[PDB]
Formats: sequence, structure tokens, C-alpha cells
Amino acid sequence: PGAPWWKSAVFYQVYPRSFKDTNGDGIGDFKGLTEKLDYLKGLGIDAIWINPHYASPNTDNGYDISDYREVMKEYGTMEDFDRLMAELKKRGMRLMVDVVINHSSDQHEWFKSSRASKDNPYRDYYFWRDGKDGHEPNNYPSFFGGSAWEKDPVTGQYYLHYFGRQQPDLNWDTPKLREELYAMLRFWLDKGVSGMRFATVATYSKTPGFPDLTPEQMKNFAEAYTQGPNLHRYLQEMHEKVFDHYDAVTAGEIFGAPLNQVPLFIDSRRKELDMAFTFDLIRYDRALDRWHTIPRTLADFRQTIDKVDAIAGEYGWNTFFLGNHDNPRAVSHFGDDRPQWREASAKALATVTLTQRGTPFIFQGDELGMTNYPFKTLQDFDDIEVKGFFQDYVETGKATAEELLTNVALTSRNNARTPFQWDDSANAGFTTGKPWLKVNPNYTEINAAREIGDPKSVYSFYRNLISIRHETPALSTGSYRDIDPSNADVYAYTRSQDGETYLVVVNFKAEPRSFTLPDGMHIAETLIESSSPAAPAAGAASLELQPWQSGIYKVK
Ligand SMILES: O=C(CO)[C@@H](O)[C@H](O)[C@H](O)CO[C@H]1O[C@H](CO)[C@@H](O)[C@H](O)[C@H]1O
Ligand SMILES: [Ca+2]
Repeated sequence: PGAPWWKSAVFYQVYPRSFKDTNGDGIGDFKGLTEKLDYLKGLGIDAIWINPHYASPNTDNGYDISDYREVMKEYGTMEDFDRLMAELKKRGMRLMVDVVINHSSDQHEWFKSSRASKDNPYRDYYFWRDGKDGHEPNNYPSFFGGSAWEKDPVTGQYYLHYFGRQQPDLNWDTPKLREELYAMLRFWLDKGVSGMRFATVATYSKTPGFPDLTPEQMKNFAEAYTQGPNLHRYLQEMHEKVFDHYDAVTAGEIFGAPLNQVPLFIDSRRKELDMAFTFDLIRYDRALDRWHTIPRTLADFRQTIDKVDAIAGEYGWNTFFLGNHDNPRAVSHFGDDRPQWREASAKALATVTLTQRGTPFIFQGDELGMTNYPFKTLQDFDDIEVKGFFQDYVETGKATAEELLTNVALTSRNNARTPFQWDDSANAGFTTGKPWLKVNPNYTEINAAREIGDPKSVYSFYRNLISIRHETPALSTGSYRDIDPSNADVYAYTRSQDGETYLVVVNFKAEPRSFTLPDGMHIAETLIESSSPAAPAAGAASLELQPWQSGIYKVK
């Protein structure tokens, strides 16, 4: 039997707002993405995940949707969306879209009606509760600052919002609401969408009665919001009434949920989701407040990957990513973005990303080795989540503004949202106007045009790796085995399928290191290396590794 197309596919995440502008408004659009499909094809990309593209007031840049069946005005029209589809299909490429159905915008017609009165037909499309003892219904905190409950004077009741105040949560306990969501999903699937990514999929179910969070739960409220009693009931239903009738791939963003519960989401026998986005790895060095950083080693890095691989079992599947629109740049976060180590480390992380077991996602710009942004003003940090950090930590005296910005500089979501660097023209060729966010000044050295013409560039190395994975089934669907989980210098693991075994070795130190193969293992061939002066001799039992050297080898 064969493996599904998505298990051996290489995905590329486009954040349309910051990818390519074509009308000089400073905002990326659909026409921009369409003009760059050849670039993505040439890289070797099989499928594209785009961030929300629906009508939105943009208080959270598309994650506050005011009309699920209309296209965001900034990105273009429905015609532009269809053309994007058609141009993708002509290149044998597939499209995955973002599905945001934990909540909607407060400008959605459902909510405008819902808030009108207690007897409105749409009232139960959301959660409305009376205050308690002169205060909020309960002690729920919002991800984006303050209470998760917001009072509305129109009726005197509070509505629930896990995130932004302009992002009220949808009530999945209401059957009529679920049917509306299902019909909306079919609407896009009938248009030929090949994949769906479910944003904060683990929070769909709310706990009956909304009791107060215990002191312990209050600490880790992200986890507590993923413990709704009817969650998997709703996910199985959505599969039965929607995805069972189509051949699209489903990807869940499982944020807040402990690893041991992930199988419930991705076990194919359960008929829920196909693969999972987990955040144990990408947040392995983030503190509980989601803005402080905690020092970690390669040991912690690889042991997390191990635990994540183990919950796949035989019937489940993982995605793999080192960066997205919500996190700092990969080379800055996991590598060394200093000008003498940036390219080398970026190539090293590319080797990891494309030799992991699971479906790899590459975030726009990482193939160029783009870096974190050098923030210098208040404005640079402008984001709804940072506004919330101010509300919860600065205005309350828990921390000074400078303390917040010092740490957020390393963790800000805006680090990943600076305009794609196409060339070295004005604003890196992203726009002919003023970009909605400032272009990283290092675009003079870091841009696509220069990378594409250089066989030693980061882009060329990614492109080479993508070709190798596509021609080596073991590197996609093969099994995973960490050689030494306790090693903090050199990351090494094997990929095996059908008698074929491959070895991956990556030095994470900016210093020369040595690696010794397991007893009875020898190098047969060298597929690729970065920062290496010479491939090992055939039959070698060990490797001499340069600083930040990475490689892939077929072994005996
Ligand atoms: O914003 C975050 C990342 O730093 C998290 O607090 C967030 O809870 C989580 O990453 C959820 O992700 C998705 O849901 C949000 C929708 O409200 C949106 O802000 C994120 O961009 C989207 O990725
Ligand atoms: Ca535009």
C-alpha cells in the first residue's frame, strides 16, 4: 500500500499580508502570491498553507473574521482567490487554508444579532453569562489581556472571549451553530481546497457551568481551555458531516494540550484529524508567561522531538516546523544569527527540518535565512498580544516597559512578519509604497534574488535538500531513532524504511566536534553536507565535524 500525498509532501507557509504587494498599499495580496508561484515551484514546494484570507477588521490580522464566505478586501476579490487556485493547480500544487472557528469577529452578523437581546435567535451562537458577585462570571483570563469576559450594556451580560475582546468565542454546544460551520467548510472545499489548518482546535469545547479555575489551573490556563468534555465529540462529528465526503487533508493547531492527549486528535482510526501542529518543541524554551525565555540545551531540544515522535504511533502523523507567523525566526531562535554563523547555522536547521519524521512546514523567508528584527521603537512591537502583555504586566506594576520589550524583542510575533525580502531594491522589492511593517535592514545581504543565483546560498541548500527528501522515502515516511538523547553537542539520528537506513549528523556547536557511529554501523555514501571540507571515506566509523556542520549519509 502507498502513503497519503501529505505524508511525503513539503509545505510552505505564506503569510499573505507580508509576502508580496502589487498595488503599493504596503500590504501583501493575492496577486502578489500568484506572481510568485514559479519561485515556490522552483524551490520544490508541493503545497501552500496561507494564513486567514477572509473578510476581517484585522484586529488580529485575519484571525478575527467578519464573513467566512468573503475574501479579505486587502488581499483582493473572490476572483483573485480562484485565479490563485487555478495557477496553483496548473503547477500541480495544492492549497491549504486556515480555519478559524473557535471564535469570530465582533463585527460578524451572527454576533451583531446575538448581542441585540436575550431572545434573539442568534443569542446562543456565543456564550452569554450573568456577572457573579458584582464581577465577571468567573476568573477566566484572556490570552490577549485581562478577563476573558466582556460586559455588554445592551443586555447587561458578559460574553466569553479566550483571545481578543473583539473575538468572541463561538458556542459549539449549539447544534444550529455547528451546522452553519459545516456548511461554511463545504463552501470552500467545493471550490477545490486541498487542506485545512484548524487554529486553536483544542479549545472548541467549553466546560459546562463555567466553574472557577483552581489556583493550579489558573497558572496554566492554556491547558485548562483544552479540557472541554465534548471536544472529540465535535471533531468526530465534523469529520462525519464534512471531511468524510472529501479528500482534503486536515491539520490541527493543538495549542495548550499536553502531549499524551495528541493521539486522540490524530489517530486515523478515530476519524478526527490527519496531522497535528504541536508546540512542545517551538516553545521548549519559553516560560509560562509566554514572553520570558528559559535557557535550554540541545539535549532538551532532541528529547522533546523524541517525545513528540512517540505519540505518532502507527496510525498517527506529525507536522514539523521550526517557525511560523507566531514565533521568532528559526535561525535566531535555534541557530546563531551572528553574521559569521548565520548562513552556516541556517543550513544546519534546514537539514534537521527536512530529515524529520513527519510533514515539514517551511515558513516564508527561512529558506533565505531571514532573521529577527532589531526593534528600536514602541511601534515596532505593535501587536495585539503585546498590548495584552502591557495590560497584564506593565499597567499592573509586575514589570517595567523596558523589561517587557527586552524579552519580547526575542519572542515578538513581529519577528516573523517583516516583509519578505525579494531583492535589494527599495523595501526589498516587497512594495513600491510604505510597508505595513518595516523591512529588516539586512535585506541588502539577505534577499531572494542574490540567493537564487548562488549555488552556495541558503536557498540553494534548501532546494537541494527538498530534492533529496523527495527521492528518498526513508526521509519522509521512514522510522525515527535518536542515537544519543543525552548528547548536547551533536544531533544525530537515523531514518529507516524497507531495509534502507540513513544517518543524519548535525553539529550545534560553533566548535569542531567528533561523532562515533553505533557499533556495527558504517558510512556507505554521502548524500549532502553543509560547512564540510570533505565527505567521509566509504566505510568510516566516525566523523570529523566542522563548526555547525550538517550532513545526510546512507549507512551499512
Ligand atoms: O498569539 C499567540 C502566539 O504568540 C498565542 O497566544 C496563540 O494563543 C496561539 O498561538 C494560537 O494561534 C492562532 O490563534 C490566534 C487567533 O486569535 C492568532 O492570534 C494566531 O495568530 C493564530 O496563529
Ligand atoms: Ca496590496
